[PDB]
Amino acid sequence: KTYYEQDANVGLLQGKTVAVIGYGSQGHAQAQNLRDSGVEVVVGVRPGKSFEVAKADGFEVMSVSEAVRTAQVVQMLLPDEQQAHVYKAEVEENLREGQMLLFSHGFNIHFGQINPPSYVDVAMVAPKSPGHLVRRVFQEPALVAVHQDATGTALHVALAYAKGVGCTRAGVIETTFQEETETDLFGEQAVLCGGVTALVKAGFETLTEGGYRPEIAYFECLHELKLIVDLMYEGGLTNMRHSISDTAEFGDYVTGSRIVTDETKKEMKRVLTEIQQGEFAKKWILENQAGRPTYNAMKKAEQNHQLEKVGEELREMM
Amino acid sequence: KTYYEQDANVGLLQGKTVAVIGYGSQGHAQAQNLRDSGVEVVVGVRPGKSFEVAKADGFEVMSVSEAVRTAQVVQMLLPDEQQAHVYKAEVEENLREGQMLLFSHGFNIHFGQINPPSYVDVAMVAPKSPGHLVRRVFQEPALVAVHQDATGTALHVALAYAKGVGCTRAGVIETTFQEETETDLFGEQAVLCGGVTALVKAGFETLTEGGYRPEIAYFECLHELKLIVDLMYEGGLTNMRHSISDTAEFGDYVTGSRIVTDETKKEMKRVLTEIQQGEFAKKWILENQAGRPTYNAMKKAEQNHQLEKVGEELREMM
Ligand SMILES: NC(=O)c1ccc[n+]([C@@H]2O[C@H](COP(=O)([O-])OP(=O)(O)OC[C@H]3O[C@@H](n4cnc5c(N)ncnc54)[C@H](OP(=O)(O)O)[C@@H]3O)[C@@H](O)[C@H]2O)c1
Ligand SMILES: NC(=O)c1ccc[n+]([C@@H]2O[C@H](COP(=O)([O-])OP(=O)(O)OC[C@H]3O[C@@H](n4cnc5c(N)ncnc54)[C@H](OP(=O)(O)O)[C@@H]3O)[C@@H](O)[C@H]2O)c1
Repeated sequence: KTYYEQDANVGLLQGKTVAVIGYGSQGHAQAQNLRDSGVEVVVGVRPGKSFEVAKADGFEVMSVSEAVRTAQVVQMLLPDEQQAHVYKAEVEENLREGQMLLFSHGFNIHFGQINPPSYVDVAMVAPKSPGHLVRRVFQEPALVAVHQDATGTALHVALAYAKGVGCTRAGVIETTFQEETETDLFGEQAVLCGGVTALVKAGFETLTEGGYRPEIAYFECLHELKLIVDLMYEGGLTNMRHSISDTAEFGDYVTGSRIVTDETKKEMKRVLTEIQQGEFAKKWILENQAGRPTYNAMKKAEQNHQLEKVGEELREMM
Repeated sequence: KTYYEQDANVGLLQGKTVAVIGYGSQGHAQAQNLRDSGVEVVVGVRPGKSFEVAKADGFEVMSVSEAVRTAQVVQMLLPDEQQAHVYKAEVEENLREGQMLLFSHGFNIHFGQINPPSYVDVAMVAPKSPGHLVRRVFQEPALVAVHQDATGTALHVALAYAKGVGCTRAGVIETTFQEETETDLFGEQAVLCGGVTALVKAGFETLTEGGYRPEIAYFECLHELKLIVDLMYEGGLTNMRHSISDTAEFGDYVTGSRIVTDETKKEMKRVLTEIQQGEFAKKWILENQAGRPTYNAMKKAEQNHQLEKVGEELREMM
């Protein structure tokens, strides 16, 4: 079930103020994506670089408290790990009846970090592409989930935000908060971000440990990957399989099963299971409560890897 | 050591005919990339779709025999597995003194499938991006290796082909036939093509087996990957790490090491070792001698996967 442009009409927002809370990777694009489509947008963000960048973007930047007080659609675009602190201290006491409490990721609702009152709609519009892309695509996809419907229009108000940001153009698939949260987390951990970077690093290190030039390993392990995945996007694995040599495609077939075994699949099911049982959520929540001793260290190590170091010069010249 | 535009001058090709043998993924782009840069190109290909597509591209399409006879630079752009059959039956007897025998992949020279005579230069220009990209980039990278220098200019004649195709613009890194062959094969088997498709499929199947909607699994496992890798290209892992949520980056750190273990690294070293010992080459060579009973079956299975099936509708609408 996919809602499209004919399923939505932003007219439900004519005269309705959308408070974009936060102004970062998603906050800046969606606020400017609503901007063109005649959506009256007010940005609620703490003072800082987001505050003045949204100001120079021509918006009405105010505090999170004042933004909730003067809006009917509160769109939560702070970091997932900051949303509960800001909510109870600045949003909750200012929520009124019929307001929409919107998210673009279901983490804080699904794992009980934000417990909204009963007189607001709780819905989600989760775009699949990062901000900058949502911005420029509109200037010329997403999931929708309705957690709590108090007005009877939360689905159609959320599709007016989908239409306002312009996701009904490409198309919006309906899901739930649980299903979006669980699969969004699993994808970036097991495949998109955790698996691929670990796979790129392992290949790179096998070549450098094999005596091969580090700059050569950078090309065939990381740099050629963009060209490999672009073809996958346009037409799946089949298209990418056809642009590459039969020598490459045959290597794919006989080597993929060696790299990703039945044991890798069993570990992915454990990753998924820990997501479903809130165990990852707990890990990330307590991680932030502890002052990120683990996130900061591992972030610095990943940036000190030779793949990232040798990657500097290589990208400069060309 | 990187040769650049100032290191090459196509003038060594003024009045020199470059015979592009084959007209496919690489043949069409390089022949048209040389075309604009005043390079006199003659295409030598068997009759068929490549023969008439090169004809409608305005070239002088002739047989492989006649192309070698009337050219001074023979560029071998047939499939790696067809080059030895075509060579001995159509190239070898027509090679003369001072001709350049060029490749864009070192497989057939490094694994002793083509044994060139002593009176020709043997060199390589291996572009890192597939054809279509080489074409349009020139209209507005590569490795260079010199296997046999008989004229004393094979390196500078090959950089005139690099300049003629336009790789000296971005830049060309010098390698050997062995090093290009070994790492090109290892990259596509362990990382780019074999590892990633196996990793995408394993994630997708974990979600579908987990009860999740197949269309939802397509987005977070395959479709979002292009947007993930694009960021990696522009600025390494660091850049991609920053566009994604801290919730995503923290998942990366704690999950990558679970998916790609010390055991995955040991298996990659076995993949590499089998490449270095000619064992993969033998496998692929005998595979083709047998009538591809293994390549065809596995190709059909990969195209019948649900990820590719569900991928159809999803890409259509948007
Ligand atoms: N591409 C994605 O990463 C992606 C995909 C879909 C949906 N989402 C979801 O969208 C939401 C945010 O995504 P994001 O990646 O856009 O977050 P972001 O890029 O980190 O933007 C962060 C914003 O939060 C503000 N902020 C941080 N702490 C604050 C506080 N204590 N009080 C007030 N404002 C504060 C920052 O202002 P300063 O500049 O002052 O810190 C900045 O404007 C998350 O729920 C995320 O899961 C993101
Ligand atoms: N992106 C890459 O795949 C890539 C990367 C760098 C370098 N290379 C290297 O470049 C070379 C070819 O790459 P490719 O991927 O361009 O090959 P390709 O796309 O398969 O092009 C195949 C060409 O070979 C011709 N051909 C096949 N069998 C023939 C025969 N028996 N006699 C004459 N012509 C024949 C085809 O003509 P029909 O249409 O008549 O079959 C077609 O023109 C290989 O050495 C490859 O490793 C490729």
